[PDB]
Amino acid sequence: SAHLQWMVVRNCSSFLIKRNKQTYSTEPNNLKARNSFRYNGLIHRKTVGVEPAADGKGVVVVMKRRSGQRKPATSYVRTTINKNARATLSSIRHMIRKNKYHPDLRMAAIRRASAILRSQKPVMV
Amino acid sequence: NFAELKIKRLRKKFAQKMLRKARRKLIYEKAKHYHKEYRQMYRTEIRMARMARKAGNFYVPAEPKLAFVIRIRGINGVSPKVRKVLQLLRLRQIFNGTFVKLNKASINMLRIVEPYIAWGYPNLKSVNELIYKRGYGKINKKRIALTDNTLIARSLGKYNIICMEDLIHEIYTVGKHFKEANNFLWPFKLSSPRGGMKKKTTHFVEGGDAGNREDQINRLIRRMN
Amino acid sequence: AALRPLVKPKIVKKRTKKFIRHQSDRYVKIKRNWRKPRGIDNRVRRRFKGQILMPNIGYGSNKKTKHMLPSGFRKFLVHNVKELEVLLMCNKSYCAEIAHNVSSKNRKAIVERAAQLAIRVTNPNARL
Amino acid sequence: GVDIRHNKDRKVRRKEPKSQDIYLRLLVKLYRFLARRTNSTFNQVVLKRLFMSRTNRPPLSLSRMIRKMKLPGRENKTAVVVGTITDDVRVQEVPKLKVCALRVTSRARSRILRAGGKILTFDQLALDSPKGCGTVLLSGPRKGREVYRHFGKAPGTPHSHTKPYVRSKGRKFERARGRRASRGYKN
Amino acid sequence: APSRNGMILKPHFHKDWQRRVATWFNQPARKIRRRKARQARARRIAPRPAAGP
Amino acid sequence: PSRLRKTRKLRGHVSHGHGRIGKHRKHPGGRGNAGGMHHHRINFDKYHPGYFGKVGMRHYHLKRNQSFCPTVNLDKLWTLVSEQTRVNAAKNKTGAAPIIDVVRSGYYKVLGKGKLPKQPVIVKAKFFSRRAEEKIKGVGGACVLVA
Amino acid sequence: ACARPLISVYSEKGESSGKNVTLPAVFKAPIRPDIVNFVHTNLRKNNRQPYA
RNA sequence: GAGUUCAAGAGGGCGUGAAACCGUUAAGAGGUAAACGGGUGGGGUCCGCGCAGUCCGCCCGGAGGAUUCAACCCGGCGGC
RNA sequence: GAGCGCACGGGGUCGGCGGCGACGUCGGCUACCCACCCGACCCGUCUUGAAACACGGACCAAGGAGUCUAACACGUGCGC
RNA sequence: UGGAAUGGAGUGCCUAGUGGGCCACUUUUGGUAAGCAGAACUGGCGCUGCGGGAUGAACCGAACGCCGGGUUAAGGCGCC
RNA sequence: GGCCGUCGCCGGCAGUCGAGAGUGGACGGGAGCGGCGGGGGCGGCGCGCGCGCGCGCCCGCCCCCGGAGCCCCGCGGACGCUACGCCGCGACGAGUAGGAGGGCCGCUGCGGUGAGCCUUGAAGCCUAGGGCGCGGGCCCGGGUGGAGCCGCCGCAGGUG
Repeated sequence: SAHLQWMVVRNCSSFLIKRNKQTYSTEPNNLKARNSFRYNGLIHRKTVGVEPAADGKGVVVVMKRRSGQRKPATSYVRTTINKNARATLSSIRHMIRKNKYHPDLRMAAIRRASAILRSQKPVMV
Repeated sequence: NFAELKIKRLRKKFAQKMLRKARRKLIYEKAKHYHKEYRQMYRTEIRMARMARKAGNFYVPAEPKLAFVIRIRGINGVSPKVRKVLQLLRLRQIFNGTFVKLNKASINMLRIVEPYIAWGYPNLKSVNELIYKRGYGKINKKRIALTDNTLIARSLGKYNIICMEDLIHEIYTVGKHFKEANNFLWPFKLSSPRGGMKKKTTHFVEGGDAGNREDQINRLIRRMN
Repeated sequence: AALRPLVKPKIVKKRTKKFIRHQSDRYVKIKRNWRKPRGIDNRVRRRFKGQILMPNIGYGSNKKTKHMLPSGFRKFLVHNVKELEVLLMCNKSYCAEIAHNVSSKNRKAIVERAAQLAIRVTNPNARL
Repeated sequence: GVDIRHNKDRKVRRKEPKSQDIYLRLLVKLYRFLARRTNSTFNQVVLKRLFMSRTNRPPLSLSRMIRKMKLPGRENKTAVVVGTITDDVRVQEVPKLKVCALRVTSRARSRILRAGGKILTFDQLALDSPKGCGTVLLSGPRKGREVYRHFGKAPGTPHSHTKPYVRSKGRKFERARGRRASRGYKN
Repeated sequence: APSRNGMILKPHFHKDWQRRVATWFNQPARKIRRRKARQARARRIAPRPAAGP
Repeated sequence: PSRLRKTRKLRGHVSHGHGRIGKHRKHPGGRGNAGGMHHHRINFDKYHPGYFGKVGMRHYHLKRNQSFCPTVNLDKLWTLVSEQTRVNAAKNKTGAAPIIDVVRSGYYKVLGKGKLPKQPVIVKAKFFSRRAEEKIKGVGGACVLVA
Repeated sequence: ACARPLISVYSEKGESSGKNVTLPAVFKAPIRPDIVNFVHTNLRKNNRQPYA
């Protein structure tokens, strides 16, 4: 019913903020903000998200478990990736595609993980 | 599966190149055939003239089968009967024009709005020029610029008309399928005539620009492109 | 935090030199704000030559240049730090202009983050 | 400029009219993707019937459907009603229907399923018959509302047979003059 | 323009309606008082049926 | 909801309905049904054809209770009974015929309309009708009065 | 929908108890916000006190 | 002047203190009443700079470095 | 029996082209504040006819009304 | 499907404003005539700006989104 | 010719070839040195690179989506698909009285909702300051002030 629970929340004030003629969404597992119903993590059955690691260095990738019903305590599987920048992309690029796991977000996830790893050093430009 | 489908790509592409080269010969030989016909249809007018003169008889030429009608008066103050006549010639904007077949049904129509149109007989140069520069076709009620032979063919293929050259012939020597080849052409939009008109509100016989100007409309089509 | 923005088009405006409403002769009782004159003898409603201009939808701007700041970005009114991270992906065409109510204690907190994320802020430190 | 008239430039049946609630919105989101990409017309007709107003999808009686699925050469086909399907206590005989409709009334659902027939919804149909093959299409009586006994030639003109608005039916409201020739006036 | 039911309606006194009442907000606070009458009457006459004779 | 009314979109217009050539005043042309016989005649003669006059034979203390006589057609004459009843043709000790009260269901007259399934019946009701008595007989059942 | 899953009951200290209960049929009914909105903004108007 | 006060740009009809209107200072100007629709001159103004703008962005060669645990695989272990 | 190309007077522009001025000066469509030169009758309403020698109007602030509410009834649309 | 030319037609509801009009080519009644009163046809003005008639409801040209380039109608080209 | 908007194409998109691109898995024999013996007809549509992108019998792999390589992806992302979204074609745009649609125009209160903002300074008020929108208006900087205030979803009205 992924579509159905999107028809309910497509505009109902949950996480959306609408200002200056731009629409944004603030969820966990949303690899952008501007778009919707392709990057929500609350909605779909298999959602991948890339967020900065807690320890301050590196990045964290979170996949959603498919097996097991909606038990939010153990729905999401987390992992830590602390490599050089290039191998970090290969890890994330490998996981999304070679698992065939929701490959809509292969390209969006890579760019998300780059900027997360970019800001974890002195600014480059 | 790869190899058998591999042949599929080449047969289709080759049949495409196959079919294209066949077309280009066809469109070619047409205009060659026509250019022979336009020439002969010319010297068969010179012929009949000269052969009469030697014997002292007069050769009366043909009443012409075409007439290009250009509107010279805008919307304002248009009479009821007039605004219906020149909306059947699909003239709905000042300085627009269409080719009109000539016959007793239409002559009286062009008598009703005689103070509102300047019309004569287009020479081959004009029908050549009016269709090559201002030729927009009415495809799906959405006028589009005739820059290819597919557009003419895909909407006139059932009458033999398949090319830009043919669309000029049928209009010129009104054929068995003149109505559609004259309807496929969205009415022309012709600029204001450089050099003036010396008056808009009077018939051409009194030295102005309106009404029958049998052979001088070739001039007024030169100045509007 | 100024990057080269993504694409830098020619921001050409038909007009935005303000439309003032008819009859601000000496009247302070009439504001500069616009209200279409709905009179019957009115010289402006009637579109006379040499009166004020009267807005019509022909003054619009490009669909792909409308709301573009002169520097090349587009605005977004940001209240706290966690309303920035939305711009962490659309950061090459969106600038986070900070609001008027934030104290100067945590405006340095917001501006500090914008440097990290390379998010352009049109309103860097104004208070001290 | 041109001298056309603009009355009819705008069209009241647009590229797309309305729809209301999420379940219906999903249906239209489906039967639009089936209408524009298939080359059929049953999908287009169903599409342009999911937009209509509740006043233009009147209920289809169970009796009416039987008498249209009884006709020769019409057995083995799945009836398709875009509106709703009421029960009808005036049918004492057993049907054997196979129906697909939006809303089927509790009593009508109790009867159709009872007889051995099968009942379908507009998302089971798209899987079973996408191009729209094998379906008898129907519609409830569109001019069956009570109000249509009011529209027409205005009452009180020579041959008008139209029901006039009135507070009630009775002795004194109806026939005073204009309804009986003993009173100087009858049309 | 009149093309409808040829009706005529009663609020037609040129002295007020308002001299005559127009409110009904008691009945949620009235239904509670009455229920207190029954619930005190029932306990008063102890064993005999509470639904009268 | 005053934010949906059209007066909210009618600010700035010098009259916002009711025009200005004749500013429609407090009440032009009588209050209520005024006229209607000599200057609203045209409206009253083609939207209420009979309005002025009477048809006689008054009844003075009409007690509408004594004229209570609701009617039930034959089409929905098997609706008054349950389903274990009608189904039984030769089953569950439903023999030649069942019995249908109508005075019980609330109706008195039995009006004839529509086909009646071929089962013998005993329709009991305070009144009847000529067709409604013919059709019941034609099925095989009998018409029985009660009061 | 159909085929109601098995819900697992939790104790007074977390640590899911053994006993389970089948998910009741209500949780599968149509959602349709335009009802839970129109049935709401009426039943929120029934506690108004008068003001005049 | 001094002083109380966080404040008297809270002073005993004193929270905030706009517009009509007036004084004064600064700037610009002046014979077709003032006022209104296009460019130049000026600005007690401000705004962003700017002795260069080697602007960034990926991928290849280069000569220096440096970590090598490090790349590669292989084995162990866990999660999907 | 097979690639190279001019691509093209070709399904809408590109330079595998250059130069200046930059710490006593650059840029501000946007949009300003004043001033100069080019075009322009005072608003609301009744009216066939408004700038009218037709009436209301000194200027500013707040308040300010074709409806609001109840009852009818009609049609339209939404959900049972 | 059967004279020429044009683009889709048919149909149901609910309906606010109007019911003070005026001008011109022609046709035309009363009048001496009227910038007068009264009629038919068409087009205008009211509801409508723009180029021209120096000025102006209604004449001639022409019908309005914001602009650049080109050419025009009616008017004109001593100087303004 | 550029740009805005309205309207039309019963428009296109679940990642598009169609400005005419004429589809499949096998079987049995003969087998095809390329395709289905429609052209001076000169009339809608039947030749020059076919049998290389990368790959085979006296190896196999239709090539684990270590890519069918797509010069468009049918399991499969463009800036791209908030379908109430995105995109492509054309025609057109004046208007009082009057009607309708859209307002991320504006005011006041209420149920939700921003782990919203606020004495390290709210509401307001001023402003030769920086800007967005055609416009209703909005946002930011500077000054004064001294305690409350705003955005999003719906709701109501003594709302300009």
